[PDB]
Amino acid sequence: AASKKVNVLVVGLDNSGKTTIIERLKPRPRQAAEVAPTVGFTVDEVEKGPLTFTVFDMSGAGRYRTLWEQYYREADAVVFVVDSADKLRMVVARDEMEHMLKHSNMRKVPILYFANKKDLPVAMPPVEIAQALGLDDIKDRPWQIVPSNGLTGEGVDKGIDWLAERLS
Ligand SMILES: Nc1nc2c(ncn2[C@@H]2O[C@H](COP(=O)(O)OP(=O)(O)OP(=O)(O)O)[C@@H](O)[C@H]2O)c(=O)[nH]1
Ligand SMILES: [Mg+2]
Repeated sequence: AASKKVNVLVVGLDNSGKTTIIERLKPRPRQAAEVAPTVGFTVDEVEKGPLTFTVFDMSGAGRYRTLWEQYYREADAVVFVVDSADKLRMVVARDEMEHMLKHSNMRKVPILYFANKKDLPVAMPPVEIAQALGLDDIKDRPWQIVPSNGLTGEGVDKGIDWLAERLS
């Protein structure tokens, strides 16, 4: 096919803004007014230049986090979303991130980090989120961190463009 099919796995803690950011990737008439917490996971297909993303929108709730690893084997890229305003759980985000990295089915595929909710005045800056998560230690793998506002889409294209370049 003329469109390259790639699997994009979207993870991160509950309430980080995963589902909301994916809505920004859909055609405007297809975007949802409101989103609720994800139950288990759902799937979306989004066209992006020459690529067709099969998006695995995982719940970030603790009861569903064991589902994430069922989709590492076939993931071609990862979008790890973080609530920039949630300083308290950065260390939890980090723990889940490391379990993902160490998993024997996760290959060395690109990771896009969204520092989501940049609009909130309590938002930690991307550089500090990078420090809390230990991202500079990730040397075997392309990665990038971009601040985003999932409500407006600000930063979303910038992050996705970087990811698309990596998968083309
Ligand atoms: N202020 C602000 N709110 C946001 C932003 N992104 C998402 N939200 C809001 O944050 C809440 C959580 O967003 P979701 O997209 O449901 O988060 P999620 O990561 O998919 O949550 P789970 O499915 O439970 O894992 C929703 O009320 C969103 O409207 C943002 O960038 N800024
Ligand atoms: Mg969700």
